[PDB]
Amino acid sequence: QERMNILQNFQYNDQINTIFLSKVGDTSIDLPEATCLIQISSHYGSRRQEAQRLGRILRAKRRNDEGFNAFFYSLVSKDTQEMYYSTKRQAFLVDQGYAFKVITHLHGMENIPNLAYASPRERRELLQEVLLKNHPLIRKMY
Amino acid sequence: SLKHSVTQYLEEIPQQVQNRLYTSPATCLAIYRILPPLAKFFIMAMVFNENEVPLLDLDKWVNSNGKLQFQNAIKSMKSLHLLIPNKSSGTLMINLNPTFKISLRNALTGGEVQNSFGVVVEENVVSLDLLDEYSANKWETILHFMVGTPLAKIPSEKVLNLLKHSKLMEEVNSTGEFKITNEGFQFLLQEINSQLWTLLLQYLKMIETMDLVDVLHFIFMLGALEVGKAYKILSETQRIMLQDMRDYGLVFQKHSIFYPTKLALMLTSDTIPDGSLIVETNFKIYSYSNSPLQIAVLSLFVHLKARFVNMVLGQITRESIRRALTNGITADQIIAYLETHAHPQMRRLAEEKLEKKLELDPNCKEPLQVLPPTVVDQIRLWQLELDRVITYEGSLYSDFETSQEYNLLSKYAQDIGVLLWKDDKKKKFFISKEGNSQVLDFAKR
Ligand code: BEF
Ligand SMILES: [Mg+2]
Repeated sequence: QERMNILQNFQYNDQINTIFLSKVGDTSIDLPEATCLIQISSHYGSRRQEAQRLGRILRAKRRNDEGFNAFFYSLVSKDTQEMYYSTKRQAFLVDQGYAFKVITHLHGMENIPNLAYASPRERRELLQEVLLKNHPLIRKMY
Repeated sequence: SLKHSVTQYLEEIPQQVQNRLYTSPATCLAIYRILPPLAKFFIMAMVFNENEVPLLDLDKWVNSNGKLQFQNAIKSMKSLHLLIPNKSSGTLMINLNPTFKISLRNALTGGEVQNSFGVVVEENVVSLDLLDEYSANKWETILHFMVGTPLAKIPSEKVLNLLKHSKLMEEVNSTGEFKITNEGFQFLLQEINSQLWTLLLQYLKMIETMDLVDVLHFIFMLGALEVGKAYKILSETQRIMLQDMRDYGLVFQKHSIFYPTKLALMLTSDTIPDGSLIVETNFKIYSYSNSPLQIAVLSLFVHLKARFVNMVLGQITRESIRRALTNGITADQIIAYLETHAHPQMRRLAEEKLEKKLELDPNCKEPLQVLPPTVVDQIRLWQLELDRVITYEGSLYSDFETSQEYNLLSKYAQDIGVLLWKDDKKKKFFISKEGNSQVLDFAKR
């Protein structure tokens, strides 16, 4: 019931435009309104889940208007095994024909008023926090 | 770049040597064609009149629009000392070199030429069957040895020595092998005309004590000759020079009479495609080319997996790209090769892509990208990966008694451009090994 309420409001409410789904909505869900897809955490090298997740935005309602191009973001940390797994989980999309564009920088990022975890003090606090993450009558007696 | 390179080499020559170089009409006919059209027009105007014309009269001919071209023409003509400026009676009179004038007059009017262009034996041979095959095979052998593919008949010690002593084809005996360089890849990217001119220019610079004027006599006369006909045999130096030129696949000898080949005429002037290829988003290359030279050059930055008669199929991989980059090849050069050997299908699809881009937003004229941007991004990213670690050789300066002295030394290093890093709080800085001696001397003084 709660997830259905979330979906209905994210669909028809003008106030809400973005949601944070998880592995539950990876496949076999029809979202005619969904248009943009972002991945911050991925299930290792799963190539099938890569395509299933991409499938959610392939049926966007406004997928025929001139000049429309859906977006699929994959955030990965450089100089880590996350790059290994990221390059391993897109070998099926590359085979199909889809090509990923590497974005080194997003222009105009500094002009945003507030950014999460912008201060080194908060960085240190988050560092410590994340590191610390790991006889029916006798019935009356009782 | 052809005329520019030849003109630069001819400009670097001394005037004393140029005056003797202009003796033979054969050399003059070749040098004349290389100059800009305006310079050629002025030279033709001056050749037929035995008088002196002021520079202002020449300036009058050029329109206001071509005034810029007039400056380049006059500068180029004066650089080679072709026009001798004589100032007298308050006027900067301009005159042509007498030797150049007489040579042009003889060539054009069929005057005495001293057989500079050679003679004819009237004993013709089959050009297509023998000349074409011989030159094609020999040029293929040299280019194959350059690209590094195995080949049985290795090139002669003459051309091998020229290659090593030139920047082309860096070799080391300790490694015991020869590898291509950045200039080597650029040479392979250049056209046949420039490919021949590069080697000939390197030979010209290599030769020492065989006269410099004689070498140009022979080369320009060879350019004058026409393929498919005999030419009886000349200078004593030119005999051994002809034998050496036979090693480059330009002139064919029976084993008394020498015959120019297609490359001889190619030297003078210029003159689906083979080499056109398709690049897919899967980092796959399909080149509709049937030539071992093209296959070998593609192997530099392509991990070949198979081949067919009509085409060659391969895959781009980090290993192959790193091999090509380690050889000194630039991603710009690689993309230039791919762009100039793009398939008509790729070109048409890219034209449609540009048309769609402009139709969507015609205000901005986006560049024409024949191949997908992802491949370019990946290649440049791999180059950045190779460039990730940066190291310098030098020494660190610290333990400075006075901040004034520290600032003085650091500022001197910055002024002479040998400063790489500094820190005022620590009063420390690092300088390049090249500038270490200069910094030490300044510190002592
Ligand atoms: F059920 Be489908 F493939 F989204
Ligand atoms: Mg379904």
